[PDB]
Amino acid sequence: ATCYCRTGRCATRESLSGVCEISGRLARLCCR
Amino acid sequence: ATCYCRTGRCATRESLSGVCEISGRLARLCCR
Amino acid sequence: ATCYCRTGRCATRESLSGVCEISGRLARLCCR
Ligand SMILES: [Ca+2]
Ligand SMILES: [Cl-]
Ligand SMILES: [Cl-]
Ligand SMILES: [Cl-]
Ligand SMILES: [Cl-]
Ligand SMILES: [Cl-]
Ligand SMILES: [Cl-]
Repeated sequence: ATCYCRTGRCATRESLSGVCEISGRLARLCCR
Repeated sequence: ATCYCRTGRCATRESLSGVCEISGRLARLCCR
Repeated sequence: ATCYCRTGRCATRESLSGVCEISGRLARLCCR
């Protein structure tokens, strides 16, 4: 899948799909 | 629900209910 | 169980068994 670790809500074609971290802080994993 | 992100054990009327972070370190989510 | 919070893959006799943190960054929990 194509995924991004996001500061913001998942993009329209994406779904919240797990957990990642940005600088050690929990963040949305967004996948399409 | 009423929840707090705790350094300590959940208070008496609270239950461990998920995961949060305090300054980027995993911590207890306590809810009542 | 005997567990370690690892930067690397779990050792041969170990299995990935949960999540821990090293300096506030998610890491493998490896247990045997
Ligand atoms: Ca963290
Ligand atoms: Cl983002
Ligand atoms: Cl988690
Ligand atoms: Cl507790
Ligand atoms: Cl290690
Ligand atoms: Cl492994
Ligand atoms: Cl791996």
